[PDB]
Amino acid sequence: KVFGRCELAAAMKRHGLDNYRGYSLGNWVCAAKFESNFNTQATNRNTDGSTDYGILQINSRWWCNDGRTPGSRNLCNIPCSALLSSDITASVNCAKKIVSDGNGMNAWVAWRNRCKGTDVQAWIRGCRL
Ligand SMILES: [Cl-]
Ligand SMILES: [Cl-]
Ligand SMILES: [Cl-]
Ligand code: NA
Repeated sequence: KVFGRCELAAAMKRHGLDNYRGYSLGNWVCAAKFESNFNTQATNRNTDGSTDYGILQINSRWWCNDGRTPGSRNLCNIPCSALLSSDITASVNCAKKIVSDGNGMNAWVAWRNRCKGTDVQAWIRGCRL
């Protein structure tokens, strides 16, 4: 599923991401835009052999099991394929564990390089929330 901007904002707010660990909703929408272009089915392979999955590009070396990343830790206790669903619940629940890990949203390289320090409220402007 490819979300619309406001549709994704509303879904993330319903799943408790707005101001989660102090990160306003615009931060999460911005991260999803540049990680996946709002596409729940996005996958990308990393140089170390791990793969990133879903709307927030969660990595198989630490967070989910894809059966082909040796020595991976599966900290969200899910198959990585569950992160590609049109239902974003699994991605949101795992993202909450990632952002609580000590480094905040800096875990998402696209957020650090393209969202951090910008006017992220622009990403929810006009939305009925
Ligand atoms: Cl915001
Ligand atoms: Cl990740
Ligand atoms: Cl933080
Ligand atoms: Na893993």
